[PDB]
Amino acid sequence: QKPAQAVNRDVVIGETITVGELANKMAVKGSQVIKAMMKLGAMATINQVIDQETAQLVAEEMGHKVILRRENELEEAVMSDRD
RNA sequence: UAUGAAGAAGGCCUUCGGGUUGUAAAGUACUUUCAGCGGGGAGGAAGGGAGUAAAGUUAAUACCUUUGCUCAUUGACGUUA
Ligand SMILES: [K+]
Ligand SMILES: [Mg+2]
Ligand SMILES: [Mg+2]
Ligand SMILES: [Mg+2]
Ligand SMILES: [Mg+2]
Repeated sequence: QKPAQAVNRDVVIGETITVGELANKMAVKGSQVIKAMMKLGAMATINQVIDQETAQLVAEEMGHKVILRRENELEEAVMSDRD
């Protein structure tokens, strides 16, 4: 019952994230390969911090399921209910 | 909820041989309490009103009183329980 499925788990991302937490938040197989993935795509470092849109771009590169959460939703829900 | 050892990745500790997070997760079967969407549906209502009957009262079959029977009705809660 063990297929060869690659990492495809759902991952929630915040507004501003960094490499150190991103290492285990996605749990990708290439522990350093994940680190090189950013350093290759654009100028980036060990401690570099990316944004939620850039984080969505990253998750697209990894291909795992992506979830975007931002704090402004509270205003959006109120706006939606308006008649 | 039951099953679930590739005792998986990733983390951490490592006497780098391993241990642990751990049946935990993933996968495979089973169920829908509550919320959500529709349908149905108690109890809180006792009464009061209109006729009609008989008893009681009187000059009086009237009017009034006591007891029936019959008819239509009384809920903010409330889209109730
Ligand atoms: K391990
Ligand atoms: Mg319900
Ligand atoms: Mg009753
Ligand atoms: Mg009732
Ligand atoms: Mg009498």
